[PDB]
Amino acid sequence: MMCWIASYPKAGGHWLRCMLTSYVTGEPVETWPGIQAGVPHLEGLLRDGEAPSADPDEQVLLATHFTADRPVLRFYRESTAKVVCLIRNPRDAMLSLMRMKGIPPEDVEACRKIAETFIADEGFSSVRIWAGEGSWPENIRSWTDSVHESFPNAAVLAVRYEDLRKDPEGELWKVVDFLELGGRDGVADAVANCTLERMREMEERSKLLGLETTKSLKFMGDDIEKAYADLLHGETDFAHYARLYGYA
Amino acid sequence: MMCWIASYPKAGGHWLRCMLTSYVTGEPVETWPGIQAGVPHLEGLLRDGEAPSADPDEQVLLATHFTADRPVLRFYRESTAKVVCLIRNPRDAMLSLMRMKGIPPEDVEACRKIAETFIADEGFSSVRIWAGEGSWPENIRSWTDSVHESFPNAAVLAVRYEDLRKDPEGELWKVVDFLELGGRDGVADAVANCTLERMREMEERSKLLGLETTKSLKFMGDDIEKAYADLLHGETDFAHYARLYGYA
Repeated sequence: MMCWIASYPKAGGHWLRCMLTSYVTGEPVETWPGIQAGVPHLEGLLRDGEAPSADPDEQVLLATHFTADRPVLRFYRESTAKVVCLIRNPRDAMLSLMRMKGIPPEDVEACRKIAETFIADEGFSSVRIWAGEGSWPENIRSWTDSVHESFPNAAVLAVRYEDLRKDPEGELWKVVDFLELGGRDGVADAVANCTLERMREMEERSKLLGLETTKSLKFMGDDIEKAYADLLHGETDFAHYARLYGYA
Repeated sequence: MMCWIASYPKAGGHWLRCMLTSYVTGEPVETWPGIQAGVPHLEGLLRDGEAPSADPDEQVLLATHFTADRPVLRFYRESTAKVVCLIRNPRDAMLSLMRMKGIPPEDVEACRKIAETFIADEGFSSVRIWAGEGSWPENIRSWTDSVHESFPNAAVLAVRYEDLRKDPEGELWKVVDFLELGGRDGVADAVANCTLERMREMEERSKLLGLETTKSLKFMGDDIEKAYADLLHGETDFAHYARLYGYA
């Protein structure tokens, strides 16, 4: 049966997928493309004209940022057994976009434009880097409370990026155990093989070989602090999920 | 039943798709996104998580640069009735990549790198802009002589970009008639609505509104002329198709 690592952009997809690959391998992940080989990102596969079997006989582990209800996922409607929904603080996601885009905390003008768009969209809708991901609460709802709407046979386990970072081997095991990949023995090594350090080192090594690759809001202006806080404590599905996963 | 405008990159996809949209509309195409709306490019749809119905009841016209055998197209195996295979001189395709990449005919160093890669790949395999398109003869074979391998019920009509450019209303009609979209009356207007001139004007107008958008080898070095001519007159499937569609 079919499994998904679902995650809204910048939630820590690459890291969790890398850990799950080294765990399954029992070996560190030598090159970046090892992530796409270990837990294929569906968007990646589609770009090449791949499209994994609907109704596989053995367990297949895939990843995506799509909401569960995108038409392309319908082929997996009945075969989807499990979902791991990786979630991260929306504040940090928004800062993460600023970093990956090379914007320093001194181009306030340009940062304000990102945070205002993110606040109005309740996510990344206007960022062209990604498609079909919806807003942040739309994404989570679709993979959690309304998952049966898209995948009637699915069980779901949420995991917060912040709990993964605080206790990597404990939370990884929850995931490994839920996905039924094996014993807790190999979990320690998987964590050690994929630290922030080992990750950057491996990404740089790959970029150089030619291979394919890739805080607070106060510094911004108090009126973006209030605009965020309004959204964070308001009555939308955004606020719902922020409270539910302890981000208020 | 399902139809395809298949075409290797730079073959004139946008232009033929634009003409087919204005023909079907009976009106000019006001904005660039009108092309994707009129004859959706499958890669485009997949990027958003769309995936058109397998086995539609009425005629659906889609476009792609994928070879016919990409796994993602299997969903349309049985429902595919027709293919229009748009083909262009491989020499011009290679020059076209140079233009769209903003390389002047005076950065010979950089041009040589493109032509040498294109010659060795027999197409665009190494250009990251596109994926799943295969080499030039692989692409054509898959949509023509071996089409039944991927789409057992399909009839195919080839059209050369060069014949479209020499006689636009005559060759467009061949396409319109083969796809059974209606009478020859509207063909004249479709051609006039989508000239190189009207096209650039519409693309610039769109870019400005904010909307989403996008000779010879002698000048290069005689040893690339000979490298191309060797390939063009050699014994590979490349040479086969170059002779067959009058590019030798």
